[PDB]
Amino acid sequence: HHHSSGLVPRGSHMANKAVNDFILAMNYDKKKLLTHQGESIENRFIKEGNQLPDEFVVIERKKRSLSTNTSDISVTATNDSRLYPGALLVVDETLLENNPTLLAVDRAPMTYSIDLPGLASSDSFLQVEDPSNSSVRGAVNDLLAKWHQDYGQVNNVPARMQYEKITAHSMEQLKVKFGSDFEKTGNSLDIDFNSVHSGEKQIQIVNFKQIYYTVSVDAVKNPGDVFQDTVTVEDLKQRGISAERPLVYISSVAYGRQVYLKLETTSKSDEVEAAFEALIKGVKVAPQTEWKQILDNTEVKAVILGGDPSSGARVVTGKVDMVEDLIQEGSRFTADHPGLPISYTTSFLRDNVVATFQNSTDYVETKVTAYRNGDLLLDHSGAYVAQYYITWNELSYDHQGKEVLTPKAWDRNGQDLTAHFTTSIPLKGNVRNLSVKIRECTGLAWEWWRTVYEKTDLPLVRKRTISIWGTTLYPQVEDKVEN
Ligand SMILES: OC[C@H]1O[C@H](O)[C@@H](O)[C@@H](O)[C@@H]1O
Ligand SMILES: OC[C@H]1O[C@H](O)[C@@H](O)[C@@H](O)[C@@H]1O
Repeated sequence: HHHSSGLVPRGSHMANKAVNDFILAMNYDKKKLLTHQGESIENRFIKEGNQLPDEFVVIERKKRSLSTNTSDISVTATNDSRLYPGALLVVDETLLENNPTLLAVDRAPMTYSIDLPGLASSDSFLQVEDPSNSSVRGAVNDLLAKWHQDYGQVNNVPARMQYEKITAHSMEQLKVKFGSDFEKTGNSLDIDFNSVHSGEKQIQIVNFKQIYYTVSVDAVKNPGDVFQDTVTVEDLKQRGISAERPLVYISSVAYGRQVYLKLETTSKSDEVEAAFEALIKGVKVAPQTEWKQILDNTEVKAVILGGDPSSGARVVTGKVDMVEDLIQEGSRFTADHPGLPISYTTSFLRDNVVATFQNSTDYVETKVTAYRNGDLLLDHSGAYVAQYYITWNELSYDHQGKEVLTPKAWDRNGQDLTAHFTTSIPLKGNVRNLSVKIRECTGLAWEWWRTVYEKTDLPLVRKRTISIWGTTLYPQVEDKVEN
């Protein structure tokens, strides 16, 4: 097969065979090529207390790490010309970053299969003579319009739903969860991370993928097979291809609609998970209780990557009312609109093993505990002098995370008071060891003062009215709580 000149003729099968041998000969570490380790910052943390309007919150810190390992690459962009089934990609830092470098060299014909419901055998294959985003998308769209006319109109299809959620802490941890390129849509979601670590909010992120169809490509027998005879080893080298920087092809793409949902509540109820969940499922088993209180304190921002004209709606549907709306909009697929790429997978060209990526990060999980403010009300309408001795500790946290309890005492402590006297003592959630003592002067020489109330560590509640009344010999007291 050798040519007299000793050259390898561009465009000959010998050219393509050298390419095939070039790739087959590459040795590399799949593990090390596709691995990212974030930052190992696993120090020790400080305990802290934060007073805010209607409550006191203690912020505890715990040590967690998030690790992911998947062959599935989620798509953010809406019109990426690099992301078509069969596309050749380079394995780079840029592939890990979901911003890949495409290898646009002369492509050989390729055959694809779509897995659309109600579609037979031979009608599920598409032949694409010169694979590119345009030509492959053009091929499926043709088929879709056909399918649309003898199924998707008639039959409710519907779509394949995949739900996935997490509690937002860092952008970095959101990246390991949803993809290296999540920052774009995370930044559109307005995720107030500040107020998460500062106790003021709890945020969760949920991803809804609705899959209309998937198109994919059979394993390739020879690495050579994807190139025209015009492509040569020199060309691959000119474009930086080597063992150190080998290549994958995308072996399937999932098309449909996908939404990202930010559920942001003010309620530190650290029992938000269920109230968010029931809102997702839309089960509505008596929304006028505890779950209702927190769902009424939920802001919602959503980024939608629909089956519609390719662009992302960034809408802030505001209230949780318009969440069922979203899970419903792309529910059925009729083939009136081909959805867009929602996720894709890649396989090494050398040998077809699917490339799985490995991401990790350490992040700070912040637990939040809320102690609500209350008021202590006092009512004195007895025919006697009384004195109160009201006492407590206000709790705070010093750098070093130790418990600081500084003692306090009501100002009018010890004063004689007579009827009718009423006051109202605001007690913030950081108060501990409440003591209330009330004595009354009976006028008896032998029992000058009688204590009519004496409690310690009086539980802080939203509302406590201690009323006293009656006479010097028959005082009456009521300890009324309201929560
Ligand atoms: O505590 C002072 C007390 O003095 C008398 O009892 C009345 O003038 C009351 O209304 C007042 O509350
Ligand atoms: O010595 C205690 C004395 O304090 C005040 O002067 C009055 O309230 C008296 O009635 C009370 O008994």
